[PDB]
Amino acid sequence: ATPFIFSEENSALEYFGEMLKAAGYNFYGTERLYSGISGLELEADIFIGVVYYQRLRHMVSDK
Amino acid sequence: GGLTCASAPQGTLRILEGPQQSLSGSPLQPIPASPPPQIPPGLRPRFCAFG
Repeated sequence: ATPFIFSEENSALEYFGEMLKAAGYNFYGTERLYSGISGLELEADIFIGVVYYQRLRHMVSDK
Repeated sequence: GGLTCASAPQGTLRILEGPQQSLSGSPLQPIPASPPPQIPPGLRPRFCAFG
C-alpha cells in the first residue's frame, strides 16, 4: 500500500478487482449476505473485506 | 639608493585553475520510475461454494 505507486491509468480498484475476480469473487468487492435475524437475502449486496484494526489505549475503565 | 615608486602597472592577470563540463546524459535511476504492482500469473480460485 505504498503511496504514489498506482496512477490514474493503472488504478488501485482496477488492480484489486481483477485480483478478486480471479478468485471467483466479484470485481467491485461486494458479496451478498443474508439477514441473520429474518433469514432472507438482503436486497443490496454488501461490501465486505479484510482490514487491519488497531485498539486504542483509551478505555471506559480509565475514564 | 633607496626604493622609489615605479610606473603604474598597465594590466593585471588573475590566474585560477578550472576543469570542464561533460556531456549531459542525465542517468536518473538504477532501476527507474515507480514499477507497477501486478498480477501473479494464473493464480486460480482458492475457494469454492458448498454443494
